[PDB]
Amino acid sequence: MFLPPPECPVFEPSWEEFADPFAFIHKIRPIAEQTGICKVRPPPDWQPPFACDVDKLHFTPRIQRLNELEAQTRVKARDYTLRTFGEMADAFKSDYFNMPVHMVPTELVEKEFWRLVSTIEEDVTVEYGADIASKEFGSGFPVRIKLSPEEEEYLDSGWNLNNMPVMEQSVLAHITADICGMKLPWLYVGMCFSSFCWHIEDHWSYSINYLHWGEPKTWYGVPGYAAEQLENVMKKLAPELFVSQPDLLHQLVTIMNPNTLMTHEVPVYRTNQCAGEFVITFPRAYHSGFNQGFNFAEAVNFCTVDWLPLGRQCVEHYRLLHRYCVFSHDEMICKMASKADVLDVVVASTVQKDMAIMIEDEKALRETVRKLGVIDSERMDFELLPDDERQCVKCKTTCFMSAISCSCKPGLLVCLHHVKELCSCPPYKYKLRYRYTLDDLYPMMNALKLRAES
Ligand SMILES: CC(C)c1c(-c2ccccc2)nn2c(C#N)cnc2c1O
Ligand SMILES: [Mn+2]
Ligand SMILES: [Mn+2]
Ligand SMILES: [Zn+2]
Ligand SMILES: [Zn+2]
Repeated sequence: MFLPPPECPVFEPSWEEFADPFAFIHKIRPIAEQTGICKVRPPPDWQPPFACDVDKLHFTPRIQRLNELEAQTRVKARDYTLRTFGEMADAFKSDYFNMPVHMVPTELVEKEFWRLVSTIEEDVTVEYGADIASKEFGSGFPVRIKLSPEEEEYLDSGWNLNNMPVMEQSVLAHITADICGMKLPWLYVGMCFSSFCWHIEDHWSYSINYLHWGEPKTWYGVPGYAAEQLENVMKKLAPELFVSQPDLLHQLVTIMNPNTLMTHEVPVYRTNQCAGEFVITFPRAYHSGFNQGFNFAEAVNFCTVDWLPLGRQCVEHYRLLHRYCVFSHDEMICKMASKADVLDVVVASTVQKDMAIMIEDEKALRETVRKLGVIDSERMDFELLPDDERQCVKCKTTCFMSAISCSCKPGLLVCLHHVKELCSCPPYKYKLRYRYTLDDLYPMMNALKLRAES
């Protein structure tokens, strides 16, 4: 038996409300942050054109076992076209139920998914596609052949997910480090029972997902305030998932029945996303789900000004866990401060507040390491090092504001929380390597204040 969670909020914005996605997301946040996920139905005549040759789009499929609480890797040998994948997917579903595909009720697919993942005797395996856009398989939205007027109409829409990162209200917008995972949309080609395991987004970002066409995508979501409650339940039932991971390519995730979370007082919400609808996930909101049949979705991460303090909290949380970072949060803040004259004024005001916290934290850490006997110092342009050359030996954080080095261990660095973890030499042999003096930093913050105060 399966008891479906309550439905998540559904929004139907007018065209006036829809025109600015960031204003709309800010508006619905008091409701939707209490449920973790929400669904958005665009105005009826917002219909971006979907056109592709199913024989020229192709991709390498991933394969997936469907066992509850079994470890799966979040990021991982033949090849499908969009046509031959669809032929396999449709035959799979109609053979599984002995019915035509658009006659299998969504409630029955959901009930059967939770039965099959729970029984050991069933050995069902399925396949799917997942990758960023490429010449072999591009975005489902229009991008800059000669375009039709209809395609040109949607090139610069705020809800064209290619544009979402680069708009003037995103802060991930101007990370200069190429981070393919956080500005570039992912494309998901689904079949019946293919499933995304429970997760949150890197650096606790938002995400937004559009179903271009096909059968529905079923979601489960948990509000950000219950994240640690969910993690405690999973640690108790699946401890193998919580061992320390060697790389960011070795993150373990799993399938888990939402009734198990609800039994343990974790709030969970559900929805069926149909073609032409968006789903939005909020910072630190856990989510999972599965595809009802052959379909095609596109999704991207993004960060608003609301998110900025949560981003700083996330990197602190990563430090406690010795988890790798995708980018340096402080590097992003300082990059924006160096471009204060071109920032949105509301963005400038919010970045200024986070910068003030950063500067006071850095002042206190530098005083502590001076009292430990580190005397020598030198400026160091951390942004020029490859990421894997500026991680703290102990906690793996990506350094940018400062670090400690010692000529006895050439090339190694610790962050200023881990001065005692670098080597056995006494601290007077160490050097403080810093990006900025405090005297460089206060004028940078003042530029943001001037930009914000007009
Ligand atoms: C099942 C898969 C095709 C898939 C995956 C996904 C992809 C690669 C690795 C891990 C998960 N993720 N996903 C989301 C999210 N979040 C929304 N929808 C889907 C989806 O359909
Ligand atoms: Mn199974
Ligand atoms: Mn996700
Ligand atoms: Zn450290
Ligand atoms: Zn040493």
